[PDB]
Order: sequence, then C-alpha cells, then structure tokens
Amino acid sequence: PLIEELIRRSEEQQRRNEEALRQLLSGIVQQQNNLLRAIEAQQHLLQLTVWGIKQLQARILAVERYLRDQQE
Amino acid sequence: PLIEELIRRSEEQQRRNEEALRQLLSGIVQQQNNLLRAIEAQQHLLQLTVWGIKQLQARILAVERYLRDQQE
Amino acid sequence: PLIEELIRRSEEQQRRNEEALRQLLSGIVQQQNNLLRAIEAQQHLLQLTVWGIKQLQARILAVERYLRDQQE
Repeated sequence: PLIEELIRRSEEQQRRNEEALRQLLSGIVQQQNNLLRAIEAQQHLLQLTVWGIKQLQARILAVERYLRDQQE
Repeated sequence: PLIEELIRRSEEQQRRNEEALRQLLSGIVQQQNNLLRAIEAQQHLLQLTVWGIKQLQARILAVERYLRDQQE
Repeated sequence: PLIEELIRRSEEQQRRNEEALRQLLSGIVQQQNNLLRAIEAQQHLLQLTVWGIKQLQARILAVERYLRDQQE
C-alpha cells in the first residue's frame, strides 16, 4: 500500500522536524510535499471507491429489476 | 471536482515554496490552508461514500429477505 | 467522529499561525502533525470502506448466483 508508505515517510519527517525544532524550513517544505502526496494518493483511492459503489448500485438495480420482472 | 482543484492549487503553492526555498513562511502557512481544505473536502466525499455503502447494504438486505420470504 | 475533531483542531491551529504571521515555526510544525493525524484517520476510514465494498460485492454475487441456480 503506497499510502502507508507515504504516511510512514511523513511520520519520519515529522519526528525530524520536531527534533530539529529542538534545515528546518527545508524539512517543513519537504513534509508539505509528503502530505500533499498522501492526500493525492488518498484521492485516487477515494475515486476508486466511488466508482466501485456505482458498480454495486448497477448490480443491485439489475437484481431488483429481475425480481420485479419475474412477478410479471 | 473541487478536490482536484485544491490539489492543483496545492501543487502550485508547493513549487513556489520550493523555488522560494531556492515570502516563504507566509507561503508555507498558505499551503497549510490548501492542504487543510483538501483534507476537509476529502472528508466530505468520504462521508458520502459511507452513507452510500449503508444504502447499498439496506438494498441488498431487502433483496436477501425477499428471497428468504419467497421460500416460505 | 475523530476526523472532525482533528479538523477543528487544525482549523484553530491555522488561525493561530495566520494571526501569529500577522512561536510560528513551532506552530507550523504542530499543524503539520495535526494534518498528518487527519490524513491517517482518513486512511483508516477509507480502508474500512474498501472492505465494506468487498463485503457488498460478495453479498450481491451470492444473490446473483442464487438466481442463476434457481433457473437450473
């Protein structure tokens, strides 16, 4: 799963920015790229679920119609 | 799709913060608002899919029950 | 809903970073942790919907097969 890789990568960069808080600006900027990539990967997965739900809707509808048509 | 607009808007702001790294703090702060907006828009879409899945669950359940009831 | 709590928490931290823009670096770093947590919580919910969709797929498939088998 890429998203968990981008999340682990962001968790590392977070610890480094916090430790460095205790190089920083560049690390904050990189971390913003990590988060943006995660959001983008999540958006891709979300789009897939939306299409999957539409597919299931069509399949259920076909079954409901079949059962209506069998009653005649 | 708003989310792809907020993602494009974040991708631009990322390039600018990276180029400016090579105005910065304000750009990092704005980029944080872009990412927050994207997460919020994704949350809205995610909530819709959760409700869509519940609707499909109810529709399948009604069909399963109909088929059980037809067996009598 | 945790995600709306993490989103409210991020919205507060955003206003503070913007007001402070008008303490900042630490607030930007903390806000990055807020956003990362939101993305992670969203990922958890997204994974649940993926599994829910698979469950519905199996349920619809069982009904489609039952109806095929009844035709004999």
